[PDB]
Amino acid sequence: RPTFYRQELNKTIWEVPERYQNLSPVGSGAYGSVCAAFDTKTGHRVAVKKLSRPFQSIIHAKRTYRELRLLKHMKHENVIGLLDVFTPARSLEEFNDVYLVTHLMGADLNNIVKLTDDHVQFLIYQILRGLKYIHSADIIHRDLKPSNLAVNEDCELKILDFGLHTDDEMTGYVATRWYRAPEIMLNWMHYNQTVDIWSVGCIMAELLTGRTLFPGTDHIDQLKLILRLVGTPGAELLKKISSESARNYIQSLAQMPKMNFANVFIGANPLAVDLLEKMLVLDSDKRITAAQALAHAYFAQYHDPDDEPVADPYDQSFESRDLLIDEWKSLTYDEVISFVPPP
Ligand SMILES: N#CCC(=O)N1CCC(Cc2ccccc2)CC1
Ligand SMILES: [Cl-]
Ligand SMILES: [Cl-]
Ligand SMILES: [Cl-]
Ligand SMILES: [Cl-]
Ligand SMILES: [Cl-]
Repeated sequence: RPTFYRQELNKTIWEVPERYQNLSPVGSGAYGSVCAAFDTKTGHRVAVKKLSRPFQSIIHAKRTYRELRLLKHMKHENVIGLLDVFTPARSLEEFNDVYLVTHLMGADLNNIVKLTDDHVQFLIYQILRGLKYIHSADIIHRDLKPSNLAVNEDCELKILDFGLHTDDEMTGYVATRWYRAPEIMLNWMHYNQTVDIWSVGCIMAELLTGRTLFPGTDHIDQLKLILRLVGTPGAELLKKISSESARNYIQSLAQMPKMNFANVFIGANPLAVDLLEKMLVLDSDKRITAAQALAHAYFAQYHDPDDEPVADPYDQSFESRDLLIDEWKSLTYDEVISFVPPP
């Protein structure tokens, strides 16, 4: 057990191992209770997150367990990883607080982009390499957007802030909805991992143009912008929409054909236009997969099929389990004390 020390940072007690020095808050509350520190063991600048109210409800205790399980699994260059997890508690009986540690990441895709074709090739390659890994473990991100992509001075990228979202959060003229696949925005059907590829298309279009692709003022305005570009649905997709009311609403709209993407993305690399056509497909069954997109000619400069790794299998059977607060808290304690740090 390391030696812990205490200090108060912006109205908050922090009790952390001596290896972590120079704790200074970051985000102005945007990231939660998150400090920058220097890690004397590894020499890395790190981010330390102190969870708020981790066991306050069944919902909150399960969410804490879910976050720790996902962060302990993800071991990939293009995905957030866990450098450490700790508690000052010496037993289950006195366990209350959880702290998570990762690489300090001060800039997101907006900070760098709010870009040449080469920059777009490399940034989208890295998102797709990370997603091939995530999808191979049957994990769905569900919230890819520029603020959830960390980028450094060498244009190296990591995916963070996995979907673990409020009705009010998704209402009106908001970036929280602009990157969402239509089938999840309007609850058309059971969604799967293809929702993430729609988001990658939206991000790639905005890196090429400098403009949000579907900046809707509300859910309905946003669906009109999407159908103007990709076309109204055919009979085959309408059959897959499980809500009769959602089906009836779509059939009230005047039919529109798919637009010519070379006349929308004027001057772009033809290979970029072709890849956008394969991502931004309304029927999720017909979208290009991450593994297929890595092999597209647009990424010929970067693609190496011997350096695009898959994940170990990920058991999420807990998601269907009904437990008490103290059962979720005990499972979380076991995962803190069993953590093994990376080499
Ligand atoms: N500067 C700044 C921001 C910053 O460094 N990042 C964004 C906030 C997350 C918070 C976090 C910490 C540990 C485990 C999961 C998530 C990570 C780091
Ligand atoms: Cl220490
Ligand atoms: Cl990381
Ligand atoms: Cl504690
Ligand atoms: Cl964003
Ligand atoms: Cl597992």
